[PDB]
Amino acid sequence: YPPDLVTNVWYADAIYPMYADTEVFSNLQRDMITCEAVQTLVTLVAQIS
Amino acid sequence: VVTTVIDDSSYPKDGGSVTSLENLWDFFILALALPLTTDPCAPVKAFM
Repeated sequence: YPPDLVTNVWYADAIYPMYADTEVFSNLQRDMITCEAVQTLVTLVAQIS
Repeated sequence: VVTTVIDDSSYPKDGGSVTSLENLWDFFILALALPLTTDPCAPVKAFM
């Protein structure tokens, strides 16, 4: 380990820059739109089949 | 209409260190000015 390793300081220092993630929400909205597409597709198919 | 406030950065970085003598100096100065702060919740902040 680092000879002067303080877990609280090192982790906190790495975490502050590390904590900048928002990709999940955007991906969720895309998946949500994909799910609406799936349902809409089935409904159109139902009209035709 | 007037509020006295203190930057958290005035407090020791990363909350300070029990082993840090420089942090000890920051703590002493902070303790001295903590009563000075007009902030009502300032006691809570110094305690934290």
